[PDB]
Amino acid sequence: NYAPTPVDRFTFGLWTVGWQGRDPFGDATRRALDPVESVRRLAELGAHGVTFHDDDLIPFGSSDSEREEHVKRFRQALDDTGMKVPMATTNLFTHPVFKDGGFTANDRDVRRYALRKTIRNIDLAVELGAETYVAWGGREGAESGGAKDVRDALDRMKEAFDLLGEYVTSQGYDIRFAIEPKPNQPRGDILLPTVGHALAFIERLERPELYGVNPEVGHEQMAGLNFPHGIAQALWAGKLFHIDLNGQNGIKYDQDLRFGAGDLRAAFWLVDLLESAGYSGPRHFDFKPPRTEDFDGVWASAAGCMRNYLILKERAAAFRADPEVQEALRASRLDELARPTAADGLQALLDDRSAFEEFDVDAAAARGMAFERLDQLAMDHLLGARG
Amino acid sequence: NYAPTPVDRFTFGLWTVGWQGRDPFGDATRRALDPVESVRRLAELGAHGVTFHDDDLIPFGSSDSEREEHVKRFRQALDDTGMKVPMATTNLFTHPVFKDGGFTANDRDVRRYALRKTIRNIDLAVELGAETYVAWGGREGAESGGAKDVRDALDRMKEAFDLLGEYVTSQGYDIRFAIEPKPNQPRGDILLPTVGHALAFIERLERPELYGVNPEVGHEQMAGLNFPHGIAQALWAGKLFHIDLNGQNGIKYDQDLRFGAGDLRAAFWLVDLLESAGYSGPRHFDFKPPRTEDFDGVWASAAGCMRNYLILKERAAAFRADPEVQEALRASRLDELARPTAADGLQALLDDRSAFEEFDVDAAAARGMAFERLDQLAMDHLLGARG
Amino acid sequence: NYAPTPVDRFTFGLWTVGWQGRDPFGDATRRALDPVESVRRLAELGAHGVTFHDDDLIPFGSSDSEREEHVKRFRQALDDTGMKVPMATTNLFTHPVFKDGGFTANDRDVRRYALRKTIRNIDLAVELGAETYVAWGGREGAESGGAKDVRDALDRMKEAFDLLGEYVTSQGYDIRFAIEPKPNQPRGDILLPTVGHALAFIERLERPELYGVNPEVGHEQMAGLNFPHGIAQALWAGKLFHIDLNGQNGIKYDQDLRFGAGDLRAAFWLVDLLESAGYSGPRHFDFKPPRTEDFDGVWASAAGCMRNYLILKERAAAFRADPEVQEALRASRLDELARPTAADGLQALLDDRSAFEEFDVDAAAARGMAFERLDQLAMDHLLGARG
Amino acid sequence: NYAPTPVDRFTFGLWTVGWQGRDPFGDATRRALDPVESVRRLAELGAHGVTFHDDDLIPFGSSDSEREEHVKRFRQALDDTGMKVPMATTNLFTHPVFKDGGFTANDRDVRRYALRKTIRNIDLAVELGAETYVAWGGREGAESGGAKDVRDALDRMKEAFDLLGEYVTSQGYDIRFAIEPKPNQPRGDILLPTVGHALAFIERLERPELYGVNPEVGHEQMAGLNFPHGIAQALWAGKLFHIDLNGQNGIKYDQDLRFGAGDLRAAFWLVDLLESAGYSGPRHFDFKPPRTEDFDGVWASAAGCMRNYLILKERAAAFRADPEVQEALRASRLDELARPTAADGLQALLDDRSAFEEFDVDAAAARGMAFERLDQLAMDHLLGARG
Ligand SMILES: [Mg+2]
Ligand SMILES: [Mg+2]
Ligand SMILES: [Mg+2]
Ligand SMILES: [Mg+2]
Ligand SMILES: [Mn+2]
Ligand SMILES: [Mn+2]
Ligand SMILES: [Mn+2]
Ligand SMILES: [Mn+2]
Ligand SMILES: [Mn+2]
Ligand SMILES: [Mn+2]
Ligand SMILES: [Mn+2]
Ligand SMILES: [Mn+2]
Ligand code: NA
Ligand code: NA
Ligand code: NA
Ligand code: NA
Ligand code: NA
Ligand code: NA
Ligand code: NA
Ligand code: NA
Repeated sequence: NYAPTPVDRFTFGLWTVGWQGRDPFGDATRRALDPVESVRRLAELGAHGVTFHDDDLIPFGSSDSEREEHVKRFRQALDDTGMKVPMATTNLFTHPVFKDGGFTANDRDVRRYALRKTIRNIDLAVELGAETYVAWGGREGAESGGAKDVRDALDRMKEAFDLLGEYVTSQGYDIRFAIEPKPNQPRGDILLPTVGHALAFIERLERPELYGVNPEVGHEQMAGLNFPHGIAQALWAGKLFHIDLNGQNGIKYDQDLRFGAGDLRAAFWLVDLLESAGYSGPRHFDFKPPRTEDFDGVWASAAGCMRNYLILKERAAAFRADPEVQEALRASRLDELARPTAADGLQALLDDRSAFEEFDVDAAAARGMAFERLDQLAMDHLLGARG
Repeated sequence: NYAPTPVDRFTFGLWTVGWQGRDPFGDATRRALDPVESVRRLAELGAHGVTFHDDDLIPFGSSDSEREEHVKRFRQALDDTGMKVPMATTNLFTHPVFKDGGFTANDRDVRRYALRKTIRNIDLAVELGAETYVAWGGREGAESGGAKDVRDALDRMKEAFDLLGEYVTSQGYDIRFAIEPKPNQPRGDILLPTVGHALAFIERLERPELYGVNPEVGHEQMAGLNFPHGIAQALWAGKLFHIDLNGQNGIKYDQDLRFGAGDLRAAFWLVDLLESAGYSGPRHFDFKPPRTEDFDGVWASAAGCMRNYLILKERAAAFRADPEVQEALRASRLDELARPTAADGLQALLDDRSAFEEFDVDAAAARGMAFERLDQLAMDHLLGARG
Repeated sequence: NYAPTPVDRFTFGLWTVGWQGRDPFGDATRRALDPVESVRRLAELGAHGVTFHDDDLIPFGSSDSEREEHVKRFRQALDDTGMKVPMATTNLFTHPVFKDGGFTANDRDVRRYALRKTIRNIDLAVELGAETYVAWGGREGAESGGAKDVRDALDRMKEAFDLLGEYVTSQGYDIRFAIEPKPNQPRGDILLPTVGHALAFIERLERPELYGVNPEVGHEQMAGLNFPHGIAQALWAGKLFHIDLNGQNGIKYDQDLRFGAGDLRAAFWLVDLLESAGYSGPRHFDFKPPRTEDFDGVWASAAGCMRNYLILKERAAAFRADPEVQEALRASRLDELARPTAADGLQALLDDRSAFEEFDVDAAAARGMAFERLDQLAMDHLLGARG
Repeated sequence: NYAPTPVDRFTFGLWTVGWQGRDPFGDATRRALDPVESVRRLAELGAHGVTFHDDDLIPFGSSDSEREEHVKRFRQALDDTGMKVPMATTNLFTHPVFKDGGFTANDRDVRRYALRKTIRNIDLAVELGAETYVAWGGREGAESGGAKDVRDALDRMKEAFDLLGEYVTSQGYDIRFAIEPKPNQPRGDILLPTVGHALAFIERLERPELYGVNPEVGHEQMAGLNFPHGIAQALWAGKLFHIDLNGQNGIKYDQDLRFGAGDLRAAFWLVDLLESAGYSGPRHFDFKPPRTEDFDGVWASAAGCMRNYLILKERAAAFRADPEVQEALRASRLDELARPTAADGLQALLDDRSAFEEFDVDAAAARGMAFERLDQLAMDHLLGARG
């Protein structure tokens, strides 16, 4: 039961199942995986595709001949399995040169290098068929207040993204960018810390249509925010170009638990929203099998990501299709929420005594919302305990 | 020392010093204050002005004659003291009718009433000379996932703000709106939970120039965010129309401590930013003297808000003016951060071997940022411990 | 399905279903309930009993004749329904006199009054058959560092609890005390902020056997802690005298959501632990139907507390009884965790080359824990998705 | 000004200034330091001593001859500088063998090895003159609920600490143990997550007098707790055997900022408490110079730890010595808090009409606490802004 299919579009970063287990306090617990191995094993589990940072696929500093051979082997694995590459990204965070940032490093020479490193990988992403190019600016930020003038850093961040937009336009590429917010870690505070901040920033770019967000479940939860609500705002803005699925237990370091772990009810409401809205992008997992696990546990954890999505999809669909739930939604006036407040227009509203002088505030206030019964129907559906 | 002056533009809500001390677990500890008393006492402390919700100035449900008398007495107090009213707002949160929201209540009749209540108070705000009209949507949100379709709620929130913009335009008013984010409390999650989300929303309004943000120190800190960074993004966007100053100890219920309490170093960096950027708006305190205090403690707490701002202003100015700090800022390349990455343009960057093939990444990575010495100069300046 | 029974021992505070909906920003949305009404309605839902603060049952300041009549009516309702009263507590937080504390108020006269108020209610609790007397010191703490010397406050807190222990011993009562930790709210920081701090404090009382903890799900989660882990430590110490069940979404104000809401997987692991350990005390709900609800929603929310406990009990029992789970627990070495490390004794351990010189650390490190497969079996059992 | 002296007893872990800068997302930015270098540089800054994990001083897996040479070189550096070694600890977290724990690993063979590794290093600590042996169980815990039975793990943790106590007793050593709590990171939840939980656990050991706590500023703040309050409880219990000083910005990953950074006012109240209580132990810094820094920044950051302690010591002493503050403390009844509630005894309290029938609750409730004026005097003293 709960078998992944190609139409599910489940994807995984090479760096997810390939995470060797090094953490702030501990050495690696697993050997490095050849990307070819990961492609073949993920395909066997029913995944649709993989994603990569440049330096996951091509060791940093590789010669041109080494780069060609790494890509050739990877493409053979994709061809052997039918796996796709819908998204790629740049590693602008691991190498010491990026310790104060890539696009917003105080040193101008580093900013220029970061752009050139990204541009090289955009070309490769396009060659591999990627539709989306993610940017997670994990080193953009500060540990102290004097170190980073945020207005100047935002100017540099806009300049960088504008140059990348000019680049893809000039090459006729169809790829689009997706900015991944995170509030902190590894910097004390990261620039563009939430979906909202990233959405706002995009509106000030020269070609805003080329940019959207890549929100990650656990990152919004590191600020204690409601991830489904943030996804709703991104969908409302037309900017949900990609998504990173995982689990997180609240306000901690970025745990990258398998999807469904962490906040299970938020996972339910997320799946309900994505499916109801008809989100058509990859269901991408940015997760880490815990370092306690051997490779059998790696593949079990990856399989669990997909399984949990599919269970939640079933339960959310059953919730929405249940005539008792539909009745409860009407009892709670969800239908009214979807109607305009004043399609009659401002003057009619100003002239409407039923909206002021003749509005019975105490009668209105007496009406219960019936939200608790609705939420218990949702719980019963999630748990398969209807009756 | 540290005496407030009119040019400081310190303002206070009537509901701040007037808070009677009722909390989720406790009854009021102080009697209600007449707004006239608060105006006169705040003026004696050196405040510039006050702000109000409709229902702070005019008891809810007042007749027209009662409304006139309350406003007349208030205006006499303002005239007697020289106090100004730069901002006003609507209470769309206390009355039970607003239990599921004002502008985004599921019930359409409530949404219409909320708009009419706001419009009536915009007229009064203009009559009192207010330049800014704040909206804190404290009841907009949910405790459960099925209760609120966030895309529909954002449609209703946009409709409401668009109608208000049409209203002020039609009346020829110069007032502008400032949306106040908060992540949670009193709703389990509040819509537009951070500065970023509010900035993004504004960009989708029909007349975006009429709307900005009113960020509150403690509200961003309830999501664990860096308040100075968020203010920098608002300034970068041209949207810092007003600000609420207070203190908060991290991720808790909204404490509304006096300004300078809570995160003292964030208060320092905030003042540094506001002064450096030339922010010209009110320095408004949205705070609550703790319920442990009698009225002498109320006025001490209000005086402390202003005193702490002025101490921090002095220390931040001394930091920025110190030639040793200026040298440290250059050592940390803050000057380079402010220079364009690639004013030479995209093609020149692509052709520049110094940005890629000839970039010595290991030499760059070896350069220290010297951020710790800079931050210790900042600490020494804050504490008055230079030497 | 999932029908409560008397052996379930589900109990509710009068103040839970009786919460009128006043919050930091909003007036009451529901009328006050007569305790008699609550007893009868809860009995109809299958509850076992209720609990009370003194001032929930007897209005503060009541005369002796008024007190007798309130108790008489309540006892008739208990007799009419078969409902029990297993626990009672004192309100040492609502009245303004307690603004700086009860037992740890700086004012000595207030500390003495708090003790006398508690002692009067202990007598009533015993008359009603209560086995446990809870103390939640919600006003014990501070908003500022100079206001409360914590060593002195702990001396006063110990003195108070020691006097109460002397009192019950002198009267021959069998009741025992349960201290309820909370980290903050309504004070900026509350003394004894977690289960651990309360357990440690108890060990320093004169008669430690008379005192245990009353942990509350949401309170430990307000510090981001693992509630099942804290309950395990309380059980390990022999100190889980009572428990408060509810839901919470992380690090926020105390939400008091119905049990099962908030962190659903933590609710699952809690029920698993309580049932596995054979906890025999009340399953008490300290929750608040949201103020959006009318009385039908109040009773739906209360019913949901019990329903969710019973669903989780079923799923946890099925998890533990599943031979595949039992095999997975052995694969993960949970059996070894339960065996002594060195029952052979210290000298044998020191002499055992297999523990040092001949321990193959790399072979040990290569063994996977298989925790992810175990956790996915747990997820499948919780969701009723085995297959 | 603010020059460290030997009587200040400032100490640093080898792993602090020696941190190479590897984080969850980034490679090392600094070369490894020879411990001899660190001893000499710290001595030049005015430090009193260093501390070490076994594997900081002796590379893991060293032969006996290699171990002797590493210790000999280290001791020469200590002799050359006058530096002391007051504390040592075991690394039971870096090596992959410890991925599920040391003392509470599910695998019994790992638990036995962890004990033998610790015992070997206790012998070395004693040879170097250490008075305290710290244990930070960073791998004790879980990412999932089924992986770790916490009651069984606490049994194993008690068994381990009891064996270590038997060991030191049998060898006649004067060293004592200090358990270092942390709530999470690197495990999803860590056992003994706070000062309170560790204090409670110690009370159940066979020889409780041999064990205390080593609280760390940032670790308690990762649960949003008040670090000065927790230190007060440890002092009240007689269990503050050692302390780790650093800075933290709230509920995040463990930042290990220099002391004084992070929550500056909590640092002030901590120093006030340690000095007022006469804490006589090391002022030990467990911090990490940010990876942005070169070695000059490492030493600047270490110097800043000591400087900030000394500034705060001066300001706290001036606060306590100021006759205006002493008057404010009396106005706030801090003197009464330190007096017994009922030295007259229980029967006298029960017979005292002034404690109940004749207690004027409304007159008591009207008295203000004057805490805001007291706290503003504290702020003025911290900032050197008295006047
Ligand atoms: Mg619709
Ligand atoms: Mg500039
Ligand atoms: Mg057992
Ligand atoms: Mg004393
Ligand atoms: Mn992540
Ligand atoms: Mn991601
Ligand atoms: Mn606030
Ligand atoms: Mn505000
Ligand atoms: Mn609670
Ligand atoms: Mn409770
Ligand atoms: Mn730490
Ligand atoms: Mn430490
Ligand atoms: Na700039
Ligand atoms: Na979209
Ligand atoms: Na709509
Ligand atoms: Na602006
Ligand atoms: Na005392
Ligand atoms: Na127990
Ligand atoms: Na055991
Ligand atoms: Na001590």
